[PDB]
Amino acid sequence: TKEEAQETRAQIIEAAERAFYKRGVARTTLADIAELAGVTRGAIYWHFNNKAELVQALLDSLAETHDHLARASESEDEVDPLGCMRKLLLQVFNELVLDARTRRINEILHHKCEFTDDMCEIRQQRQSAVLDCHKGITLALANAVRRGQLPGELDAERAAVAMFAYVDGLIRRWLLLPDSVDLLGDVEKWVDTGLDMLRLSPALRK
Amino acid sequence: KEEAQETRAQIIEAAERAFYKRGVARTTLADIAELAGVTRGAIYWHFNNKAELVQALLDSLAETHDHLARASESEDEVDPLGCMRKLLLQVFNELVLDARTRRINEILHHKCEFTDDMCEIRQQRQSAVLDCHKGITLALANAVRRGQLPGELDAERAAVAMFAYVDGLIRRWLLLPDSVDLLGDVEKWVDTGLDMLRLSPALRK
Repeated sequence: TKEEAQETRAQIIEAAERAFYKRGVARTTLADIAELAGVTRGAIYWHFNNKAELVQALLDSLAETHDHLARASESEDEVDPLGCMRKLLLQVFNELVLDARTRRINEILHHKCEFTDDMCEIRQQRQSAVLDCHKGITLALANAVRRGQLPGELDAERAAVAMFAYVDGLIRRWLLLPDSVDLLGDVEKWVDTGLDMLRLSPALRK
Repeated sequence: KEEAQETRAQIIEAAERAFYKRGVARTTLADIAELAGVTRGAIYWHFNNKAELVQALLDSLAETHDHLARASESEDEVDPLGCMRKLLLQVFNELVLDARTRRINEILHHKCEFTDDMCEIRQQRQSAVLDCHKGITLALANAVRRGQLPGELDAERAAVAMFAYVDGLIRRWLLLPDSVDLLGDVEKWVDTGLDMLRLSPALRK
């Protein structure tokens, strides 16, 4: 009845994430996710071609929550684009630490999903995603410079890589050793340590 | 006889090729033995399970940097901060240049799952990071003492920040080599990371 297909998909997705978190992506099959989703076998192949399409869905969903701050950080009309970036990072960290779903998915993508020459689509998927994410980050920086919020001579793309790298690295750290990083208690410091890298670093300028 | 030393080297060498090509999850020791041209008896002599083999590749990264790391960790070293810079340049150089080191980092980052069906994997990376962390913090506490980093700089946090950034950049470079002239701009990349520690108000107490 249409709501069926929609809820069945979410039912697959939510079970892909249980399976993947437990067994890793490499040895979990579509068929195993279907049996776990309590979904008639053949169903899973209507909603997802391979396992990679299913991992990509998990990764795309991570973007939903942050679309608004992200899209604001990227709008030239935006008044406080570095202000939106800041609140974006805050939120990314808050969700990471607060949201079981979000954390599970990051743990899957960071620590439970091999890139194989076998399943080439996985790596490629990640590449395209990190590249999209990079375009986004570079824009917002470009906006923050234009508004006089970042150094005028900042290298927008290098500062983006720098920034993504520190955020991506911190997330992985916290996922591996949670109790070494008060990610939530000290968010502001963590977000600011990084934004501090972007507006105060001489290396990062041209 | 220490001919054990050669066959062991050919197992490890073969484990890199197989884990790299096929990932850890579905590569068996019997798979690696074949590739290594050794017997399953031999491989299982040297390695009880894959988790020891992976641990082997992991452990091997440290060797090259031992001197430069011990240097920055020495309270008696005058330029602890310059040792850490030179150590990071070295870390980045080896990654770009050394097929081996690249393949191993690639295996660790992109090709090796933490599955509690193999919990030693995760537990063994936790240990190397917590160790690596005490080594970074010492390098920092020292450099703060020699008037190289702020006096009020939260050392343990700086250390996490430093590590995240490096780890983050290495992983970005493996995923997308052509967006990080890791080797041509290494100094810039290393210094972007120092600048953060030395210049960033947020990292202070």
